[PDB]
This record gives sequence, C-alpha cells and structure tokens, in this order.
Amino acid sequence: GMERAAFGKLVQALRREHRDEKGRVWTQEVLAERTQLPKRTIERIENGSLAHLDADILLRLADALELTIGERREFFFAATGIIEQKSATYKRSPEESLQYLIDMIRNMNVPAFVTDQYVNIIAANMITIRFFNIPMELIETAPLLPHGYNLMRVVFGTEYDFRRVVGTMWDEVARHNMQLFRAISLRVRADGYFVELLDNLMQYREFKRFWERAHLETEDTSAENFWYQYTHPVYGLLSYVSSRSQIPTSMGLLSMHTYIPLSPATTDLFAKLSTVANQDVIRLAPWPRSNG
Ligand SMILES: CCCCCCCCCCCCCC(=O)O
Ligand SMILES: [Cl-]
Repeated sequence: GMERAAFGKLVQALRREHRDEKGRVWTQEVLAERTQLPKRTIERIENGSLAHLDADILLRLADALELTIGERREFFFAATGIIEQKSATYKRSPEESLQYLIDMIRNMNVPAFVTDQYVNIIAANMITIRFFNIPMELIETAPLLPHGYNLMRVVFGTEYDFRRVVGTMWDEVARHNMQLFRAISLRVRADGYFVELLDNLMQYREFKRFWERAHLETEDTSAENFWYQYTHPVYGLLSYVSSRSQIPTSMGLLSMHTYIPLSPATTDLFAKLSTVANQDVIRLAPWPRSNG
C-alpha cells in the first residue's frame, strides 16, 4: 500500500501522461469528466485529503486512466493495501541484497541480470553480454543518457537493434516487455527521475507505438515467464524461457532475470558462452539510484 499523499501524487502523474482529443495534457477537470466524479473529489485524491477511497472511485480512475491489467493490480493495491503499524523489516540491507543477487548471477551458467524499480539494468553476468552481443562502446556511453541503462532502451532503442535479433517474434517480445515495464514502474510513476526517463523513452517511435497500444491487451504476461522460440540470425534455432524474481529492499525492489535453456542447441550455446574467459558480473546503472 501507499500513504494518501503519495497515492495522490501517483494519480497526478498518471493523469499527466495523457493527452486528450485536442492533444492537451489532461487536467483535473478532464479526469473528473472521464470518471463522472466531481473536480473537488479529483482535487482531494491528488492532495491526499480523502481518507477513504471506495471501489467505485478506484475502478472509475483505473478505467479512465486506461491502465494495463498489470497496472490495475498495482494501482488498486497502492490504494487499498493495509500499511502495518511497524515499518517493514529485511534480513539484508539494500547493499547486501544487491550483492546477494550479484553473487548468485556470477555463479549461473545461463544469461542473468538485475533490474530495479525503474527497470534500469543494475548488473549482468558476462554470459548476458556475450549472448546479446552488446557493443562495449554502447555500455561505455550509457552513463551519458538518463535512459542509458534502461531495459526499454535495449528493447526499443535505435543504438542496439533488438528487433533484428528476435525478428518475426518482435511484436510479441515488445508487447511483453512493455507490459513488464508498465506494471513494474506503476508505483514510482510520480518520481521525478521516472518522468525524465519516460520523456526520453517517448522519443523512440517504436516505444510510443507499443506504449499507446498496451491497454488494448486482454491477456496479461507481466507476472509470467516468457517462452522464446525463434531462429536467431546468428545462433540459429533457440528455445528458452525468461523468468523474473523480485526481492524487496528498504530502497525499492530488485528483480532478477534468468534465461533457462529448453533445447539441446540452446543448452550447448549457453554452456559455450559460460566457458569463454570466465564467470564475472558487469556493474551497470548505479544502485540505489538516489541513495537517500
Ligand atoms: C546498454 C546498457 C545495458 C548493457 C547490457 C544489458 C544486458 C541486458 C540485456 C537485456 C535484453 C532483455 C530483453 C528480453 O529478453 O526480452
Ligand atoms: Cl547478435
């Protein structure tokens, strides 16, 4: 769950991601109109001065804001989730939590990487780098861009041609990654850094295209594994499943992404890539991003 003021700032950020029929940013009046609610109610929700948020209001807001199935789930929980009297306790500190995920992906002989609350890539083992054949210059120049290490920059960016790698599977893979991005980021949409991140991602024509279409999907894949099956332009026929595990920290969530091989040729490819040089993890986006 969330405090009323934080939830209010979330509604404001979600509203401001929209443009009406005349291309204007949605005002409180427009959100009021689309939800058939009084402007004062939208005003009180956004200021966090409304103690109780009933189901009709929340459903009207989720419907008007055209949230994805994954976003609806996160949005409703941010509004109705019971906050405990005692603050959450964690076995490991944020630093020990990331180090624990790094120590684990270092020991895997399959591609594995870590993302945070903005879906920025925090760390990756060298098997991931070798598998995706990421130019080392693109890693070197990622600190110079606000969206430089974002998973959406890899999938939808112009510098690395991910569409070429997955080929005919592009629509499916881009749809799934858009669903993941939108459901994971839902809780941090009012963050100044997220607003900046979204504006940079919106400069990519293909990101915008999949973003505006995302709510039309009737099937949710954001909380599920994706089974990749395609002819890779250089590795040939591959078959593998990507899994995402989440861990909570006092500085926001951490996600671990792993790719399990599902064919002898994919098994052999991952085994060859784990052999090359040795087991190592490359540090990418700094974490926590704003450590305080
Ligand atoms: C350019 C900065 C990031 C450098 C390395 C990132 C490695 C992560 C690869 C991400 C591709 C995953 C997308 C997918 O499987 O659908
Ligand atoms: Cl390649």
